[PDB]
Amino acid sequence: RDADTKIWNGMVGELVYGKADIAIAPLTITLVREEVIDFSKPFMSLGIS
Amino acid sequence: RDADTKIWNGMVGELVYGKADIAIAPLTITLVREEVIDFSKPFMSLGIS
Amino acid sequence: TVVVTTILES
Ligand SMILES: NS(=O)(=O)c1cc2c(cc1Cl)N[C@H]([C@H]1C[C@H]3C=C[C@@H]1C3)NS2(=O)=O
Repeated sequence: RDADTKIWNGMVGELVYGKADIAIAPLTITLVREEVIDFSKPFMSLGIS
Repeated sequence: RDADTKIWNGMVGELVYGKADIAIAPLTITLVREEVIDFSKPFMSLGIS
Repeated sequence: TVVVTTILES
């Protein structure tokens, strides 16, 4: 989320604003992303390291 | 899901049949369960050990 | 009032 313009940048923004039909990508399932778009079940598991 | 009678039995069978509103339980996410009921994102990561 | 079905597994 951009600083006070409330615009998603990057791949998430391409999903929200209609640019992309799907994002098969290393995109983390996060709450703020979950509110705007749809995630399937996690294909891979990871941690901040 | 029963092979002979094609009915779901268990906690999932209780959810399909309307007796129970939700299942906050240790229930594994699988394909056949996902077809008949809807799961959240998984809360626990487990594997064969 | 919501029915939370569950199983007894430790
Ligand atoms: N070992 S891993 O991180 O490559 C990995 C991680 C995961 C896999 C499969 C692999 Cl190979 N599948 C699971 C999936 C099975 C069901 C439970 C969660 C999704 C749907 N997601 S996961 O738990 O995120």
